[PDB]
Amino acid sequence: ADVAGTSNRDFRGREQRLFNSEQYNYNNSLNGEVSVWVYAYYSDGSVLVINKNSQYKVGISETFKALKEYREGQHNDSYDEYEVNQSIYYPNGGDARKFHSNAKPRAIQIIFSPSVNVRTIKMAKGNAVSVPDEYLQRSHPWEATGIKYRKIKRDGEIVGYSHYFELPHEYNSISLAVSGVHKNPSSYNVGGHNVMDVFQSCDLALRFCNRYWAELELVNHYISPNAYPYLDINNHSYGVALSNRQ
Amino acid sequence: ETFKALKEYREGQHNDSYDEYEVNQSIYYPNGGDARKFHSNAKPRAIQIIFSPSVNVRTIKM
Amino acid sequence: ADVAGTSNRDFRGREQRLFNSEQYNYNNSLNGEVSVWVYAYYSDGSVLVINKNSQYKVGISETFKALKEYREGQHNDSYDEYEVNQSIYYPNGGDARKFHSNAKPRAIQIIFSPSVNVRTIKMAKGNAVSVPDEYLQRSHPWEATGIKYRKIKRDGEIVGYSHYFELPHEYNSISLAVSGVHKNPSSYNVGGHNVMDVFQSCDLALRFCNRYWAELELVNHYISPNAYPYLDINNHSYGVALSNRQ
Amino acid sequence: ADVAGTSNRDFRGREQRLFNSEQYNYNNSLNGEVSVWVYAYYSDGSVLVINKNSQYKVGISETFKALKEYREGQHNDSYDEYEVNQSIYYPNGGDARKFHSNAKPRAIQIIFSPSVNVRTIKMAKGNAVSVPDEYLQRSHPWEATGIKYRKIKRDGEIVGYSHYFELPHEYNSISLAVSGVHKNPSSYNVGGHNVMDVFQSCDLALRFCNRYWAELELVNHYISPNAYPYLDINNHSYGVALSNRQ
Ligand SMILES: Nc1ncnc2c1ncn2[C@@H]1O[C@H](COP(=O)(O)OP(=O)(O)OP(=O)(O)O)[C@@H](O)[C@H]1O
Ligand SMILES: Nc1ncnc2c1ncn2[C@@H]1O[C@H](COP(=O)(O)OP(=O)(O)OP(=O)(O)O)[C@@H](O)[C@H]1O
Ligand SMILES: Nc1ncnc2c1ncn2[C@@H]1O[C@H](COP(=O)(O)OP(=O)(O)OP(=O)(O)O)[C@@H](O)[C@H]1O
Ligand SMILES: Nc1ccn([C@@H]2O[C@H](COP(=O)(O)OP(=O)(O)OP(=O)(O)O)[C@@H](O)[C@H]2O)c(=O)n1
Ligand SMILES: Nc1ccn([C@@H]2O[C@H](COP(=O)(O)OP(=O)(O)OP(=O)(O)O)[C@@H](O)[C@H]2O)c(=O)n1
Ligand SMILES: Nc1ccn([C@@H]2O[C@H](COP(=O)(O)OP(=O)(O)OP(=O)(O)O)[C@@H](O)[C@H]2O)c(=O)n1
Ligand SMILES: Nc1ccn([C@@H]2O[C@H](COP(=O)(O)OP(=O)(O)OP(=O)(O)O)[C@@H](O)[C@H]2O)c(=O)n1
Ligand SMILES: [Cl-]
Ligand SMILES: [Cl-]
Ligand SMILES: [Cl-]
Ligand SMILES: [Mg+2]
Ligand SMILES: [Mg+2]
Ligand SMILES: [Mg+2]
Ligand SMILES: [Mg+2]
Ligand SMILES: [Mg+2]
Ligand SMILES: [Mg+2]
Ligand SMILES: [Mg+2]
Ligand SMILES: [Mg+2]
Repeated sequence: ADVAGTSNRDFRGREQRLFNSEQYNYNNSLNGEVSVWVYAYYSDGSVLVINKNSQYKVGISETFKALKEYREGQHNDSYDEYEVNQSIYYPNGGDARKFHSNAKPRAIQIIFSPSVNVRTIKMAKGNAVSVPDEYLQRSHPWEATGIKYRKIKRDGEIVGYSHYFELPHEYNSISLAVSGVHKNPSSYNVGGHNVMDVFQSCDLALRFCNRYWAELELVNHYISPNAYPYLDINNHSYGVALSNRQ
Repeated sequence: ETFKALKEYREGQHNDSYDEYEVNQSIYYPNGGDARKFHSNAKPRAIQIIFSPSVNVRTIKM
Repeated sequence: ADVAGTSNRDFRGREQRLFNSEQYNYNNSLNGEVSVWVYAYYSDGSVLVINKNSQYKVGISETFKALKEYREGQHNDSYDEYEVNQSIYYPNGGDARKFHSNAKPRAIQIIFSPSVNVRTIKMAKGNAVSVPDEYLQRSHPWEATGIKYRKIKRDGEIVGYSHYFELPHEYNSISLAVSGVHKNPSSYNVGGHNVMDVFQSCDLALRFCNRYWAELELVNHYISPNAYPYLDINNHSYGVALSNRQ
Repeated sequence: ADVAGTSNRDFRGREQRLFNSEQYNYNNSLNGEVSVWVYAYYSDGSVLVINKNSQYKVGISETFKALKEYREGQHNDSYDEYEVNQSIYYPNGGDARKFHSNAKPRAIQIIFSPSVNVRTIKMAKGNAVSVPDEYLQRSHPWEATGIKYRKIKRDGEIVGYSHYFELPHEYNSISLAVSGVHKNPSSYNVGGHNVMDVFQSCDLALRFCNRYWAELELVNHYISPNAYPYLDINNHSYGVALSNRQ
């Protein structure tokens, strides 16, 4: 046979490049996943991740309470934290024994897979009682924030999209939903002849949630093993470039 | 359902709740937790999915 | 001196082979140990080991309750498990809040040292109230199960003997005793002139019991450090061949 | 065929009588069990049973502490009961918060199977520090109390033997061992050529222990299901007559 790495008959090399290219393009076909992650960062360095993976479109919706840190199998000041929530929902409405709950998120990062169409991203960032914009009567139910998403890049390929916002102020008390639609450059509407498949996709979407102890542990044990995209506090991008690559 | 939500939960009894968080860390990534057991007895041993006779079987997806 | 590994005057080599041969043969003399182990395997992957080491003869006897998993320093559903035992002892005799206790053994492995005579092995595998065969009136107090023991082998030498039985069914609820006699190819009865020494051996026998978390941990921290024989779930034999070996 | 119950060719009837006769006689052969039970009765009506079943000979030996009531999975005044034991072991040696522990047995019943030879029964009823008769120097290590055993009888057959003694006085604080030898009307000594089998029987003996809540529950769920002999507080005998019976 020909010698490796010297000719156009390195079929092991051609198959490796096609296997990676096929994964990148399959993910972008309408048979592929679109995924979203919400990372809620806590002052003790831990991070809650919520991920949803589904075909056609995907989203996550959480209450203010559900985004608060919860330490499985440890104490969580559970009664005082009910009194915190009462004061968050209406000023001076509770009798908590703390000024700031350390279970409140300090920041949110939203990440989408590179199979999303960024112009379809929508976010409902509500106040603590789940109203998008002060009163329901004047609220548009979402904002289209795609322009704010940064490209997470590795070896020049877009491996995902990130929108990150800090919640550093005492009044940064939110509920949150976010949604994106899978790329569809064709003129076949996936909600036309395929409408009931999109309805089944709402049932088939897989969810994951877990609290990791540190961004390092998230990087090492959650992002990297699964070939997910990420952007850490130091603005370093993580992910795997696949199109036309070995 | 998530992997966690399918695990056994005994309402009103002990559930090894802290050790079971450490189990989940090791399930999510090998050697990622510090649990005090090799196999959680809260893991399902089997799943049965049943549909009513009004389903069309050719539309089932998992 | 002669060069190592080239002549009949490698006395360091001859002494190493005699030191190993002397250990194998000492164990088989009447001055040597005979040992037995009962491994009770639990569904959480942990394993209770009971070992007895004694001269002349050796055995272990445990109740149904004593073979159930007990996690030192953790919760054990201790009250519900009393109600489980009542229902095991007589159908519908307890008020437990579970159908199957995960503290019941899923399997037993009995291992003897290679100094046992296999034709002397006896086992009393009782029901949960410690009756060998349904009712005491028709029970022979043991079965001689030596024919079932497999040879655990390493480098062609018998390093021990194994009888393994699963308890996979809900009705597999046992009490257990097992006994073997040390090899004695001579016509000197150890219970003749030496009878009171055999009585002292009943007091001198050393016992060990402990629950390990996994078969891996048993292999690494219990079987291997002590040069004990074992057979794991994959039918791999562990032990150290010594007769005529360096 | 002949009609049932009218001729000497009712072979189903002859086989039923032989099956029962064979059980009674097998139990009395040297291949059969000999069994002993110690029942310790508590003031709350519960009963601890300890049973041992073995070939050739059988016994039970317990400390004063081990005979005290223990409620699995409930509170047992465990610290105060250590202080009780100190005062039982030497007058005024503890600092308990009670005059009489309700965990002390109020009575003991010893029962042997009908395969025991009553003239071989021995009992060591010690004081609370495990001395048979005041000081070790003047103690014979047992008393042969066979003459005191009553025959438990059903349909005129001896189904077992009972010795019962109350412990109603505050000074009735005991340790206890008891032992009997299986019948052997032959001149073959089971400790002669068969000595090492008797040594293995010491390992093969099966033990059971459990606390039942009431004599009724003992009768219904422990004695009767297993065809064991018993004598209740009302002097009623329980057991199954088998010799020459259908
Ligand atoms: N020294 C170089 N000269 C020319 N091209 C390079 C060099 N190093 C890498 N490249 C190529 O340039 C393209 C961009 O890769 P690069 O590593 O700059 O992007 P990235 O990893 O997305 O961003 P960065 O490395 O800046 O965080 C890829 O095709 C890569 O193979
Ligand atoms: N390739 C070989 N040819 C001939 N003899 C060998 C070879 N490999 C090992 N032996 C010898 O064969 C005997 C059996 O050793 P072997 O390793 O087969 O037994 P084991 O470890 O009991 O069983 P196994 O290895 O099959 O689990 C020993 O004397 C060993 O030194
Ligand atoms: N009315 C009777 N007349 C003659 N023999 C009888 C009668 N009733 C029972 N028997 C027989 O008498 C023998 C003794 O049985 P019996 O029921 O008196 O003994 P038990 O049950 O040991 O004692 P008890 O019934 O007094 O507690 C048995 O052979 C039995 O079949
Ligand atoms: N505003 C607050 C906070 C706490 N407590 C009291 O202090 C006890 C413990 O507080 P809790 O907030 O429940 O914390 P932990 O028990 O430490 O944590 P968890 O309940 O999460 O296990 C409570 O039962 C409640 O009596 C209270 O009165 N008022
Ligand atoms: N890997 C594990 C498991 C348990 N524990 C400790 O042991 C205590 C009890 O364990 P937990 O798993 O919480 O079990 P339970 O309290 O018995 O059950 P639950 O919490 O479900 O009521 C915990 O508080 C924690 O201190 C631990 O350090 N590490
Ligand atoms: N059939 C059962 C099981 C448990 N419980 C009750 O629930 C409490 C806790 O159950 P237990 O079985 O003792 O379990 P743990 O306390 O979790 O474990 P351990 O006692 O082994 O520390 C008990 O005190 C008893 O009140 C009960 O009524 N009935
Ligand atoms: N002479 C006694 C008896 C009890 N106590 C104290 O009271 C507490 C409870 O008593 P204990 O005898 O341990 O009873 P329980 O806790 O009710 O039962 P258990 O320990 O059997 O669960 C103990 O921790 C010990 O502080 C004591 O000082 N002196
Ligand atoms: Cl497509
Ligand atoms: Cl010898
Ligand atoms: Cl016989
Ligand atoms: Mg806990
Ligand atoms: Mg609390
Ligand atoms: Mg780069
Ligand atoms: Mg080999
Ligand atoms: Mg002799
Ligand atoms: Mg308890
Ligand atoms: Mg206590
Ligand atoms: Mg009668």
